[PDB]
Amino acid sequence: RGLRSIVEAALLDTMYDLPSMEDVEKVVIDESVIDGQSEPLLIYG
Amino acid sequence: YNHYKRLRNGDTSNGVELGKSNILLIGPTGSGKTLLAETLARLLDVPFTMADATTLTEAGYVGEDVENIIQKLLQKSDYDVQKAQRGIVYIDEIDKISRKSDNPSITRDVSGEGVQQALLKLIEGTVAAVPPQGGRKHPQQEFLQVDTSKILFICGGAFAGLDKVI
Amino acid sequence: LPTPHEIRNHLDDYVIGQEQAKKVLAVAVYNHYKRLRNGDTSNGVELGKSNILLIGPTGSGKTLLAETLARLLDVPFTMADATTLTEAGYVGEDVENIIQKLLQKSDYDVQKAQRGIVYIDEIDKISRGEGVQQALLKLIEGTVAAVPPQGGRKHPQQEFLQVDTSKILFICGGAFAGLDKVISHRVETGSGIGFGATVKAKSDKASEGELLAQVEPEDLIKFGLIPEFIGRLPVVATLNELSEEALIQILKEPKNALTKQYQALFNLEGVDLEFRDEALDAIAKKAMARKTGARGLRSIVEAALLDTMYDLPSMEDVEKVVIDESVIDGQSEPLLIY
Amino acid sequence: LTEAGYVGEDVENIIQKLLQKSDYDVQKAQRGIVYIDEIDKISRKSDNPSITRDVSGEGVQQALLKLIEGTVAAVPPQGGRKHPQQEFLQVDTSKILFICGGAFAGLDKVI
Amino acid sequence: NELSEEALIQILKEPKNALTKQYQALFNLEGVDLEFRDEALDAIAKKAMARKTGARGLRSIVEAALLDTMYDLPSMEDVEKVVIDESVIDGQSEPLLIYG
Amino acid sequence: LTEAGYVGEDVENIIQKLLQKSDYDVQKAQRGIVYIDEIDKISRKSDNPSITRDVS
Amino acid sequence: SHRVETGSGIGFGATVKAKSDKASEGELLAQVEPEDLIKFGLIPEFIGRLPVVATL
Amino acid sequence: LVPMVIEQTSRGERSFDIYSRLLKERVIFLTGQVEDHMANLIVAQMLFLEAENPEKDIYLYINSPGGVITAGMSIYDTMQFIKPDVSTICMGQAASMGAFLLTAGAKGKRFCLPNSRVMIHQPLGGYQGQATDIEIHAREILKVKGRMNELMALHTGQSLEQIERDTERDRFLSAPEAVEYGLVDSILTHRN
Amino acid sequence: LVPMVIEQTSRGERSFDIYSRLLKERVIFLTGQVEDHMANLIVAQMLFLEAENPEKDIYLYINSPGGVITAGMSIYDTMQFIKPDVSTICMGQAASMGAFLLTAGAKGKRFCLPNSRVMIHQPLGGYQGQATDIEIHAREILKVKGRMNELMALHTGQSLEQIERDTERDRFLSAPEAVEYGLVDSILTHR
Ligand SMILES: Nc1ncnc2c1ncn2[C@@H]1O[C@H](COP(=O)(O)OP(=O)(O)O)[C@@H](O)[C@H]1O
Ligand SMILES: Nc1ncnc2c1ncn2[C@@H]1O[C@H](COP(=O)(O)OP(=O)(O)O)[C@@H](O)[C@H]1O
Repeated sequence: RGLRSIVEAALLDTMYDLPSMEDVEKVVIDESVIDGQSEPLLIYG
Repeated sequence: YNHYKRLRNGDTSNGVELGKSNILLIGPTGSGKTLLAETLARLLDVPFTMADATTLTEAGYVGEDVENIIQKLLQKSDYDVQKAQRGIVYIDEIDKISRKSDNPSITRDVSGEGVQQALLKLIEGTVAAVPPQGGRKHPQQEFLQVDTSKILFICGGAFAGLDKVI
Repeated sequence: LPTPHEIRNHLDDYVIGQEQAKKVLAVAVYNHYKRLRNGDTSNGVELGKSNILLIGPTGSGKTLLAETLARLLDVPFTMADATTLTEAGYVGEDVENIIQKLLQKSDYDVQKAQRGIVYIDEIDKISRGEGVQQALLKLIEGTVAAVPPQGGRKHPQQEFLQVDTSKILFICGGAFAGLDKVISHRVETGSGIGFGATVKAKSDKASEGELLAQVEPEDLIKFGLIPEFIGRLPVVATLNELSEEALIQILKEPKNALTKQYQALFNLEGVDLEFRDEALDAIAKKAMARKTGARGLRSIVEAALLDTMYDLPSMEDVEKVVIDESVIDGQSEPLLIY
Repeated sequence: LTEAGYVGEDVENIIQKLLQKSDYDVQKAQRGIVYIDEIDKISRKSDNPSITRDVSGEGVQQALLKLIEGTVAAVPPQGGRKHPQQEFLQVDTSKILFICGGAFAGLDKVI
Repeated sequence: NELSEEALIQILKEPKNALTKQYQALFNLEGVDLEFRDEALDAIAKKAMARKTGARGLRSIVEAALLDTMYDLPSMEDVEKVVIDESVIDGQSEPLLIYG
Repeated sequence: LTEAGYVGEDVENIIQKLLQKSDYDVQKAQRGIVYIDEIDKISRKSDNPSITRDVS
Repeated sequence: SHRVETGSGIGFGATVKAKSDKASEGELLAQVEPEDLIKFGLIPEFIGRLPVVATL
Repeated sequence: LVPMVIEQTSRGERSFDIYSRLLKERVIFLTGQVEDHMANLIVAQMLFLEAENPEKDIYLYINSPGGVITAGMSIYDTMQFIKPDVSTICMGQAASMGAFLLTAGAKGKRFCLPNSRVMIHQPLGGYQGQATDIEIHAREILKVKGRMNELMALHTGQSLEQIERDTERDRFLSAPEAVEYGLVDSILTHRN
Repeated sequence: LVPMVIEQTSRGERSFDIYSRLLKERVIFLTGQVEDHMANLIVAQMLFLEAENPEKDIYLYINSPGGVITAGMSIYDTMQFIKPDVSTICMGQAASMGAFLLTAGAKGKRFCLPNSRVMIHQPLGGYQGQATDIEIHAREILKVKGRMNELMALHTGQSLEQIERDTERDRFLSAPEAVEYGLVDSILTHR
């Protein structure tokens, strides 16, 4: 059950702003996003 | 937003079964924890209710039962279990349920640890026998099978002293 | 919807010596009725309920102030006691039962029942059960409680009447005897044992009137009240005390005065009654020593008039009856006029 | 679950839940499977004398002692349609498999 | 996070169901306008912080400050608007009343 | 006496009993007297888990 | 009794109350008040509606 | 050692010392050689009782052979200052200082047991040094003698001249004789 | 054996010794010969009370036949250093050091019981050793004498010359005499 907390925290800000964004065809998550130093990459079509 | 998506995705065309994630609002008293819950009922389409954990007690005792939480949610839902299953719940004063310290549990704490043990199955999702209205659990057949698998829970409390632990 | 000043005038007829408290209740009740009267709520802003907190000594008129307001503005009135609900077992059933009692006088009408004025007393006793306060604050803040429809052998959950408590005015009266010491410590010198301390414990408590008027949330939390409960009681009304002279006024000045009640009973019998001023001080002095306030007045007068009430109907030729201080003591017999 | 004669739910209610899946068919229910979660919760609190009756604890275990091995449980015929003439259904749990499960917190200290 | 003195001032006017707007509407229906000066809002927040009551305490502070006017305003006439300032909070000066 | 709708009794029957004694005359019935003996036996008690409800 | 019992002192000049003259039901029920009746279980409103009290 | 006792209250059983338990009932024990340390303890007890109930009386049990005048005089001023009356009971004996405190009690409340012995004498002291210093201390002790005799006469009611002659040397007074002299009012022979 | 007193409040009941119960009311007891250990204890009470409330007055009951001068100065400096006004009440007697602390109390808050005896004298000291060391110690005690007389004159209000002649030898004083001299402000005869 701890896994759900880690994933939700990482994608918390992303999901908040993802609907407003336009033509977001794909999203990529890497180790840099888990610790928090980096932000998930957003690909625009 | 995710909750509405899960209800919107109730069809579940894909084999994957969307999971449920609960919220735990920890903040000092007077910070608007209760206000946040009240400000959602205005816009919330699904049934929403508020309760108090202090009143709740372990089953088999004179205090209360955790199943009564669903009764309040049924009042707003017109006692319709179909739509009540897609509701949201808020539990206040959850901090009082915590064990204090160095307890052997010989006393069989009811106000504390007992309440947590009963909520476990409730939060993750289990069928619950809910009386019609203003009734207590008994051998009578006056019960309503309600499923809490899709019912979100938001336990909010002021964990006084937690800062010292941190 | 009478103005607060008009409401105070009605209270002055039945209650005397608590003019300051009447002002607080008159303005507070006026706002509550004004919100109900202004049910249109055209502007988006939502009006918030204001709950009063009465702090006064025993037999000071807290309960009388509750029903007097309801008599002026016809609304159902119910009374409850914190000691009754301190069981801490299935508190939800008793709190909603209070609304059931109110509905009995409101013809089981949700709209009319919502305008009722609820009163509670002895709130200091629960302050220290902490758990019971957790349930009480929900009732004051506002909660929907289901009640059965006008009794009946049984009814389904659908027929159950749900009444919102947000529109009901709650008055949590109480008598905090030990709070005066807490206020003196915070406001006055923090010395009570030494040579320079003030130990003038004459029981007059004249300072208690103005001392309790300085009540703040700090003194309440020291008493044991939780901050959340205090926040739901923004308005505070404080009664100082009922003096010996004040009791004499209560005996005759009120409209439904105690003396008038007995005087009428004797008048229909065929003999008038006269209450000398000397007898009034004797009755007032006894009430002060007993510490019952105005409550003891009824018992003291009834006992004094019990002997005459037994023999006066059988007796005849008694043109008039008079009472004096000697009769109150019990050594003397009420004077009879022929 | 709690000991009999108390506000809490009785042990026999478990059979009622199993009769809802089998359309209240005793034959199909007698051969059914059962899973009892949170079994660790019903445990004596390291007090063998048990001064105060542990209806929620030790009491539940005693009630289940004869159910697991087999007992003629009594339940309402069809969801209590009408309380008169109950004619409680007789169900034997001698052939009903039971799978209890729970997280025994603190058992490592004992072992 | 815990509320700060600056936040308390915002809560008095910024919210849609702000405490100040509640009393303003209560007076507007009667026909008398109501206005609160920024000097008074700061003093109100300081009292709550001084007493540690928090956001809930704001209702009690406003009630005491307007207790005198609310009692006499319905009976009084020719009162077009009421002005409140920091002087009202401490109790040294009664709330200013505008006559039409 | 017990709560209404229960097997024990109904409080309202006390008035009906008074009528039988007075031959159902509303006029003289209102002038009757009632004596409720054993009033202390209905004293409020705390809730019991085993009991379904405290009718008395 | 718990409300009106003064208590027994310990000093030389105090008043000692022996069990012989401790108290009795007579002269004790006469001092009944509504607060004590509420503890027994009677509703406060019920007591208020009964001003006359005949104590045997 | 001191035996503990149990006091029953609404909260539940409570444990109290034998002396502390009696202190709750406004009873103070004056025992042993009067000194500065014990006197401040008695003074603290008096002030504490005054706050709890200034109307109720205080009972001082005196059983001691006397002591310092300065320490004993701090108790006398405390008794007269506080509003509640201080009842004085003589147990066993009451010497020079014990007798001054005994007679200093509230009028009508001073008591003495039948076998108690009350002894009164004049102040005694000494100094070593130069003649100039001796004169200073000699004048001081003489003033104290007049001060103590003046107060003793006020409470007992006897003239200052009689007190001076009687206290010139050790004088032992029985419980009945003390009543006539005025040091006490009544004798507690048996409980009534 | 100090007795135990129970303080009852809404929160609960607490048991305290007689001395600790009075400390809550800002009452400090000065008893016996002044010394470093007892003086340190009194100083700790003043600082503790200052932290609880720096505005409420502190009471000091003085009953002591003097003591070490160095220990006394610590108490005197502490009283003046802290903001709260330290009241002084003379019980029984107040010798040289006790009198200095008595008169050191806040102006208008110095009291004495009617039968109290106040005695003031010059410092006492002695040294054994070489003549050179004697002059060093002799100069030190004389500076302390002049310093103490200056402070006593300031609080009492009397002239320095008058204080020198009066303090040359033991001078026993009574409560009324102390009022006119300036050591105290008023007498607490009754409540
Ligand atoms: N930012 C805010 N704006 C408005 N009200 C607030 C705010 N923060 C707190 N409050 C007040 O807090 C109360 C609701 O939360 P509260 O009851 O204190 O929570 P809890 O019961 O969890 O301590 C109300 O009085 C509400 O007005
Ligand atoms: N000013 C007054 N005029 C007439 N009757 C009074 C007055 N003040 C008190 N009483 C009577 O005495 C009672 C006092 O007790 P009550 O108001 O019930 O308060 P409490 O419950 O604190 O004793 C009133 O209810 C009323 O019967």
